[PDB]
Amino acid sequence: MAEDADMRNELEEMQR
Amino acid sequence: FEKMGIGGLDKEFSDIFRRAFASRVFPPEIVEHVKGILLYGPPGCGKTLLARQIGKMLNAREPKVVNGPEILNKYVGESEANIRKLFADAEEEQRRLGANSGLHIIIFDEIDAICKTGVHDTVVNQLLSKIDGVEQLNNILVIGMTNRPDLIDEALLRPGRLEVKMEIGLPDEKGRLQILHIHTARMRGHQLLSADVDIKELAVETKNFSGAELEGLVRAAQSTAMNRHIKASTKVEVDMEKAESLQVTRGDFLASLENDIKPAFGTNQEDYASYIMNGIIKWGDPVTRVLDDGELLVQQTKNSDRTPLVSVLLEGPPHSGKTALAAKIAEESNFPFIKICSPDKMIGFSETAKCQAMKKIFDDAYKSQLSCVVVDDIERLLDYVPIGPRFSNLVLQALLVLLKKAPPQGRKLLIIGTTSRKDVLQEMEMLNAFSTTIHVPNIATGEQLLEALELLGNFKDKERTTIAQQVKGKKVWIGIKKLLMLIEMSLQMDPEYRVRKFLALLREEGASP
Amino acid sequence: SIINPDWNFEKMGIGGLDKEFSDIFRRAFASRVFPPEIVEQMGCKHVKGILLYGPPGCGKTLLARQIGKMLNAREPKVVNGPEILNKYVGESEANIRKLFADAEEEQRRLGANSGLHIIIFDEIDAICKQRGSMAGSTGVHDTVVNQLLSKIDGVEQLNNILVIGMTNRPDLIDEALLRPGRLEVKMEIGLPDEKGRLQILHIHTARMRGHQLLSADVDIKELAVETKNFSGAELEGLVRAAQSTAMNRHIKASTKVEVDMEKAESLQVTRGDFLASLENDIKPAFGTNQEDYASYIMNGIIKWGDPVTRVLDDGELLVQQTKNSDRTPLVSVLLEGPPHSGKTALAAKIAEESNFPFIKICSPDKMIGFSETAKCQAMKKIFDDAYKSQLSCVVVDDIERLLDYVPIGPRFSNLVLQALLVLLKKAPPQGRKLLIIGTTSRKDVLQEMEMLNAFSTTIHVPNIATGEQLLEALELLGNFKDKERTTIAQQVKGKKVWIGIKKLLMLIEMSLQMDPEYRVRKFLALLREEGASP
Ligand SMILES: Nc1ncnc2c1ncn2[C@@H]1O[C@H](COP(=O)(O)OP(=O)(O)OP(=O)(O)O)[C@@H](O)[C@H]1O
Ligand SMILES: Nc1ncnc2c1ncn2[C@@H]1O[C@H](COP(=O)(O)OP(=O)(O)OP(=O)(O)O)[C@@H](O)[C@H]1O
Ligand SMILES: Nc1ncnc2c1ncn2[C@@H]1O[C@H](COP(=O)(O)OP(=O)(O)OP(=O)(O)O)[C@@H](O)[C@H]1O
Ligand SMILES: Nc1ncnc2c1ncn2[C@@H]1O[C@H](COP(=O)(O)OP(=O)(O)OP(=O)(O)O)[C@@H](O)[C@H]1O
Repeated sequence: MAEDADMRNELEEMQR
Repeated sequence: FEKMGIGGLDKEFSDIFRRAFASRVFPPEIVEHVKGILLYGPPGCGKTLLARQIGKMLNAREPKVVNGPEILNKYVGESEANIRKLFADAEEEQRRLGANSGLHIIIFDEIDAICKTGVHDTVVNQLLSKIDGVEQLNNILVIGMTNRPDLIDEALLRPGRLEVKMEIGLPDEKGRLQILHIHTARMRGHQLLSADVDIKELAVETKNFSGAELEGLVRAAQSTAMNRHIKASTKVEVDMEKAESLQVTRGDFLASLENDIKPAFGTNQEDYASYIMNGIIKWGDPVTRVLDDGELLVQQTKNSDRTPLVSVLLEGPPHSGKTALAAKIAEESNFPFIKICSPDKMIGFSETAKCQAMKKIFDDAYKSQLSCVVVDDIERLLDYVPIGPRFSNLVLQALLVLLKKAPPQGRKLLIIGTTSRKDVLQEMEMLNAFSTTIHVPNIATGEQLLEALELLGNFKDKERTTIAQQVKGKKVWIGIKKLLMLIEMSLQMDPEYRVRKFLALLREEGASP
Repeated sequence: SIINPDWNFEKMGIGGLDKEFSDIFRRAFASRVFPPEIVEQMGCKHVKGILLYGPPGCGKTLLARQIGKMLNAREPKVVNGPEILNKYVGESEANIRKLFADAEEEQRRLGANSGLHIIIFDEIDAICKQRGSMAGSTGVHDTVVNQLLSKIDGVEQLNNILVIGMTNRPDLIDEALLRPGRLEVKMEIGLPDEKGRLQILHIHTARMRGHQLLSADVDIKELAVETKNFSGAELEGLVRAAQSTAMNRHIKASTKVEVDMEKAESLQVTRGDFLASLENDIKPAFGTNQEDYASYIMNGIIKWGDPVTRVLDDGELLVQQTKNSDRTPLVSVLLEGPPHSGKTALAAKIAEESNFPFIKICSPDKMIGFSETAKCQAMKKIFDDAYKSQLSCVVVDDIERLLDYVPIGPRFSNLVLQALLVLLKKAPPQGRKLLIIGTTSRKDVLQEMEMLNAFSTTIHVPNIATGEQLLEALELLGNFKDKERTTIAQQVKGKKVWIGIKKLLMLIEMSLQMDPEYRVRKFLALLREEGASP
């Protein structure tokens, strides 16, 4: 088998 | 329990009243509680009605309801602080009035949204601690509803937090009848419903429906009736003169059922009837002989103790009607399980797919008590070509093995195979596997042909006389399927040319065995 | 009333949607028009949602905005795509709730006799997708869906709102939203027909007619006949292109833009502009289902002898039989003859002359480099499409090239052969009729494979045999003068010939390259050299 490729990410912000 | 307006869930409410409020209604001295409920099911089954009526029936304070994920906030410590504001009154009453405290009901709608990363895990932990923590409460009830029960956190379902788990399902015919009665009582009371409408037919027809869909169907019927007194194109109108007299006929319900609402579930397709289209017409003795042999084989299979498995092969030339007679025998067998294996359902498959399909059919057959299976077009199943020749050996070996494997103890199986090439099968050494054989012949003489034409009734007397003059004094060799094809080809031309064309085609097809 | 008292269907400007709008009005607006007393007596609830969907450029947004215009109510609220998403946690749901806050306040204040509120969602699939089946990276989308579901129909009851939504891919929407009480009326918009095309064109030509800026040679009926598979947007673009072409005559450029003035007061749009734009500017996005018959028939058909007519007659007869028969819902026929005889063109002509709703041709020209499984899949797809229609016709040409036959060994693909046999044997669903026409050039090979008996009938397509037929063909083509024809006749008329028409055209073209004094001799030499045959 072939190992799953690399992937991007999304990000979320938080206030204080 | 129909007063609340929900039908088909009386038994669920009986279970509710047993498992929830028995301790609260039972005399306190002998007692000297449950604080979690989770309702799940497909959409539109009345969970919200259940929650609302549960809140109303008990003599307690007004329930508090949170609509979805309102708790989440952008700032730190607010999401968890929002949860602690819900239990303040409960804590106050527990600390002040002790045991003699009123019941508190909390309703969570779409609870899967907030139970299932800093915010969500903290919210779940705060809820878990508040429901079951160091301080123990005995006057709080929390209700949640879900449509996707498999997305809820496991830790929330343990005993002591969420105890009463309930499923709402699609109502059966009596529940549907109750729902239709509930939604049609208002119309019936005021005599706005026509006398031709029968609720029982509607209940029988509306299969796989839910309550919301039934109410929508009723609404569609009302709209169909109402539009009769509405005018458009130039301006919107109410009529009034005829609108005052509005009756809901059966045609409105039928039309609403055709298009406006749909069950939204799958359908089943049947193919067996396709294997006999023109029926069986007796044009001679051989058909009766074949049917008698089939009956003998069926009876032998039924009443045999040490021969539970029996096999047969049907022989004949092409266009002779072999599959039709096999299907007729199978139908007359009157066995609980009957199936037909055909290559029409397997186009473009490889050997492995065909083997798996055949094995699945036989596996299904093995489960019953007495079964019958028919396989037709063997040469097409193990695709064969005279050049080389070439064929699939895997399917041949699978058939050879399956032809002599007995079913589990005490069960019966019958197998009927059809083919038009017997020498090939004899060469493959498979003709021995079968127990017996039967032969399906063609039409041999002209008297049988005339009888067949009489049964079909395509020609009148004048042309039949000439046909008898021509054919009666000679031997013929023709099938029935090809005969029908020839008749249909001949019928196309004008009435003058029909007989000559028909006999020309017959002379073209003439041959001898 | 709930309807603006100044209203009419004509001023809306919707061409081809007559049944759909009537159904929408019937199923969504009957309750609010009738007197309240009878509605209360019936005790029914009002609809709260509509779902429009269809292919691009068919009129969903136009319909929605016209509906918004038709009602007397507060100005509708529009959500332009995914303009609700935010990066701070918990702020999308606040945006969602801000939409319903006003309606909730008004309902709470006034009870059951309050006004109506309309909210329009465009590209709804962007925000509403299945909660379970989505990128499991952030939980914003699922919370948005849950908030919307709770707000539309929650524990608290809101009954003075109507929500409209339009999309291009209905399937992706989560099922829990498409149930009665949230969105039950689900309409479909599709490509119009000839009557709808005429209505749309008349709608878009009215102002030009009113001010006398349209020529009298323009015939809208012929235009509607020609524009097959066009949609509303394309029908408007055609008019725009024609107007631009008409306008461009008065502007002179390539150094400075001058727009005349004297002749700019006598402008008109003729039919030449429409004819030019139909062929140079606008092409239908939907691929023409009509077969490109011009490719298969490239030089027409000429009656060089009797057999042609006979062949056509046979085909006609067969068509009749498959149209007026119930005992035999399936018919087959095979056309066979020597190479270069014109079997494909005759088969295409026979298929075209019929008026069946569905007609397709399966050729190996598209399956180049394909495996033996791709060919089976393609044939299965074509036959599956054929099964749908009530009356279907299919043409399978170049059967020997579809099986990869080579006489050395020989070699061929067996899977395709078996699939073809099974397809030929079976019948369509109940109450439907199918016709199949096959073409081949090697009949003995098919006989060896034992498939010649699967067909029902055969038709023979011979080639030129006598010199009279050759002279007739030359006369029909008209490539040689009378003087050359006399010389050619003086030799050919004596004996017989054996040549196909396609080869005849090739020979004529090769011959015409010589100088005028040599062309006849070249033609005769070629005919004598290559003509050695029965
Ligand atoms: N079993 C039922 N008996 C009577 N009415 C029903 C029933 N099921 C649904 N209805 C009708 O449907 C509406 C009630 O839907 P309700 O909000 O209770 O469903 P639900 O299961 O909570 O929905 P969802 O999971 O989609 O939020 C009312 O119109 C009620 O008349
Ligand atoms: N006595 C009969 N026996 C069999 N079929 C009959 C009879 N009378 C009418 N028929 C009709 O004739 C047709 C028989 O064709 P069928 O498909 O059974 O032939 P087949 O021999 O299996 O075909 P093939 O060898 O071409 O695959 C069916 O329409 C059947 O209804
Ligand atoms: N049936 C029609 N009658 C009249 N004009 C039409 C019709 N359909 C389309 N048009 C014209 O085409 C223009 C573009 O169509 P419209 O904006 O309604 O398409 P849409 O279906 O909402 O688009 P899409 O699916 O591509 O997002 C409309 O503004 C109108 O000018
Ligand atoms: N009377 C005619 N009948 C048939 N084709 C004709 C006739 N007159 C001209 N033609 C042209 O001759 C050609 C014959 O068609 P086509 O080239 O497909 O023949 P074919 O015999 O199927 O070819 P092939 O030998 O390459 O398999 C087409 O261009 C057709 O337009």
